[PDB]
Amino acid sequence: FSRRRIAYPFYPFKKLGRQHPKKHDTNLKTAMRQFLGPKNYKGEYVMNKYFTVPTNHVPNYIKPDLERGQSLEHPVTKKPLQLRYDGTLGPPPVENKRLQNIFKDRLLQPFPSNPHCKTNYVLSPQLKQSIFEEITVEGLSAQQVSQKYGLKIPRVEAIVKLVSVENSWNRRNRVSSDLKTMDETLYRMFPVFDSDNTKVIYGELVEGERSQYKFTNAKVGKVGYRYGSGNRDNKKDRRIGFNKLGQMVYI
Amino acid sequence: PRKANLLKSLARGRVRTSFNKYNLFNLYKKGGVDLKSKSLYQQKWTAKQETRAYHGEHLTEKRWQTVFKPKLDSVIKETPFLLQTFAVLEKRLDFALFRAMFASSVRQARQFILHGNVRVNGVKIKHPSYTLKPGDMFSVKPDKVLEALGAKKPSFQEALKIDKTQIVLWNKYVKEAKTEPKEVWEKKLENFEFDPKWAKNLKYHDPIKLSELEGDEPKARKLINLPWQKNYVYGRQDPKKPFFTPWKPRPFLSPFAILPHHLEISFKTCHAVYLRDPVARPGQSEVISPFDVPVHERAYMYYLRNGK
Amino acid sequence: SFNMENGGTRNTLTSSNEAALEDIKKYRQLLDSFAQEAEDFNEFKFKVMYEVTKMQRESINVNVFNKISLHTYLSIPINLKQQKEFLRRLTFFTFQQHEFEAVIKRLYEGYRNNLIMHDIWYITCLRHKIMMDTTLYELVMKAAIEFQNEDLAKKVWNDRGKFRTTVPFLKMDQRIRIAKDQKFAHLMVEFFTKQGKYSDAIAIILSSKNRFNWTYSMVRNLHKALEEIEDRNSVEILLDVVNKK
Amino acid sequence: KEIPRYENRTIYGDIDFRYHGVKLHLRSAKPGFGLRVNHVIFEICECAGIKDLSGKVYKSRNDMNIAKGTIEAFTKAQKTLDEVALGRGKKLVDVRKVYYS
RNA sequence: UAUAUAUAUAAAUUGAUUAAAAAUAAAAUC
Ligand SMILES: [Mg+2]
Ligand SMILES: [Mg+2]
Repeated sequence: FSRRRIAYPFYPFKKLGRQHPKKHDTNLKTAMRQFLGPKNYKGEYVMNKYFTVPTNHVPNYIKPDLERGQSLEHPVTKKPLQLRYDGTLGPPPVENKRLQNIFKDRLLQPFPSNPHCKTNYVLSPQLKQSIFEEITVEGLSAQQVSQKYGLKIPRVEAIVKLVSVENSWNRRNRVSSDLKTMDETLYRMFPVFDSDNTKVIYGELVEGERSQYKFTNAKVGKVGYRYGSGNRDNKKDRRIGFNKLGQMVYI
Repeated sequence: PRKANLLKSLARGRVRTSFNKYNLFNLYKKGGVDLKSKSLYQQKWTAKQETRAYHGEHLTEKRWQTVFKPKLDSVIKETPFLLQTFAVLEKRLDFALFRAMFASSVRQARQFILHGNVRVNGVKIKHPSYTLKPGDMFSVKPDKVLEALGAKKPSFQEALKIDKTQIVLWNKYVKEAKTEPKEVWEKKLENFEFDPKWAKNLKYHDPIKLSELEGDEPKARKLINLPWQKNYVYGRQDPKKPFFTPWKPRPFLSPFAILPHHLEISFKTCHAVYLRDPVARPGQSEVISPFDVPVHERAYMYYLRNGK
Repeated sequence: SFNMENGGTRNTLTSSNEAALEDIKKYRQLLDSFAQEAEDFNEFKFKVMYEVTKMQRESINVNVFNKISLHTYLSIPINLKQQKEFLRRLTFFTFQQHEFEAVIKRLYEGYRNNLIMHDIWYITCLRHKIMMDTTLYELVMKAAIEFQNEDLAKKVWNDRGKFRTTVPFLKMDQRIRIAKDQKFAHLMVEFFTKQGKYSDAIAIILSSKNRFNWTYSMVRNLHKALEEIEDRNSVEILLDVVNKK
Repeated sequence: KEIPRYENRTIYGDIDFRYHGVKLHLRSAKPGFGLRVNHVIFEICECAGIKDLSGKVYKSRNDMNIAKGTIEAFTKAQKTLDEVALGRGKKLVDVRKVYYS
């Protein structure tokens, strides 16, 4: 058996009662408004748990199963606030023990359904600068630093490249106040990593010649475009690549 | 590609690769994918529906089938091999941008690439279907990333109305403080949990009528001056950048803020390096996805046989 | 100690400085007398071999004191993770062959034509000591791996190289010698893998690919360590070395 | 009933079984290889804990008989390598298949 | 350097009287 199942919230919510004929509302919209909470004149939803980003280096990921759909807290005191029959937000009768007892792994789990998905730790700027100094200045290999800091070699090389690019951008004053704010904010939203031959002929060039020929040695029977090769231009297996300029070319 | 149509419908409840408020609610209320009481074909169809709604929705079905790779890569807990069903889409440039938190959604990443705001190893790339190889460096224009991650820039009229309300509320607070400073100080300290000059320091603010002030931005900029908001209209400190100018994060950013395992990101420069293709290891899969392993298993079974 | 002393009947382990001086005197007499009789250095060395072999049997039980029992005795602290006791036991109950032969040459030069009494005391102390065979060297290498002591590993590889020159090693067959050398090389590879010096381990593996057959069992730890850091080039090189077959 | 499972994911070897007119040919599979079998066999493997399998059903395709034959084949048409080694008086290394490149 | 702003009135397309929706779909804004 299978049928269309409108994705109503799995948790309890306040369904529509008798409606004035012109409301033209839906239970889904009411559930969305209950999850969102009241909206400000500025357009914000301060009541919601997740409206504002975290700053304690611990992510704030949705936990609909643990909180049973109650996603409204006081913006300042950060204490739970449930809808009441009078229509106001107020303290809950009994506080959910599940929300105090949260496993450390689940805090790094972005999506409630998938446990295997987890966020990655963000390296501190000091560690990146230390890696830059260790590699470029002290001449250490990527293997030794990767073993030293519990890191992987491709990540070490990427860190080297990124720190070099950051140094260049800081040289040109390209990093701006807004960019600094954005970097700082996204830094505090994530957990922080803890350290502990073929012959070649280059041709003669003459004035006025716009190009120079390059001749590569090759072996007969292996060099050339084959005769009768399959044509995939009109097939779903058509082969596409990108030029050195970056344009798209059929291969 | 497909035309974006009802990507955030609450009734259908599909989850998309996006930071939408409606997408957030759809993800929040979903719970899990219900596979009980369904035949094998129905289970496979539901799994395909959900996973393709999230993974590569903008791709056409036949194009995804051609791009689909029946093989999977991996490198004590059980390794989730079949979460790698959609790992092939992760090397695409737009997907890399989205996973690097340089775009609010894969569609916005596609638009950023198509409009010439993205570079890969220093050469401009204008094709979202471009595929990255390990070690490839890509970067985005900083203004585009700030717009994608920053809050929306208000218009002059809306921000003027917000400033009217702000001036009004400041005047109300000033009146309350001046009339009864005792209870105001008591409330302030209680919320945190005397000198009469404090209430003298507070100053009223001239109420503003927008009918005469409309159409002239510098006049309003000079007239509006609040202790936090000095000499600019709400959200328009410098009305020439494409975002809410006093830069604050877009709303509902924390639910989707996920740091990838296969990309290394430098947000100061809006640069990133594609370390590797996502792989599956014991107890973890580097393919970010909101669906559990059985859903990907059923989608893989569907796409092995083309829905046969 | 109770077993060494045959239940206390032999007072070999109990020692005194008076006994030390008197034994040094007696053995100086015996050896500096012996120095002249022998036809050549080889014959004097043979006399010293017989002397030490008979002395050790006279002083300590032959059956109880041997390679196997000493191996277990020294293996105790390694499992118990006590380096000081292991080193004390190793020094006290084991003698290195090359040092002994060097002492024989030195005493030959001294007699035929404070250090002298030290050499005499060495020859006297041989009654408490067993020659360090290849298995005991491998055991000390295992102790180096367990304790993560670079100094011990360096000293052990020096002593192993010197022991290779000594006659007891060359007495054995070529195949046994190759097997023991391969075991030592694998132990060194494991040591460098634990120390994190993967470059040194791959260097050892590559340098001796032809003379030693490298299997995946020996390099499994190295492969795991290299995969954990994702050094695909080194992994490919090592796998090519092992699996070229 | 408990069923033998090789590496907790698949059957130990190829199984050719006969049940009341249903011929089951079930082949083991590599890690990551999904369940590619009759839907009844797919559900039975899902409940049993078998993750990797291939197979084909010949002659009768009755769902009830397929299910009973699948259970009985898992129970009698299967033997652990430990059992084989102990019965033949050999070590597990002697009965493991050697790799050929 | 305040900030869960709160009150009013007015309206509110198709279906329906609540798990019956169309529908964030429109408009509008950037
Ligand atoms: Mg149907
Ligand atoms: Mg009507």
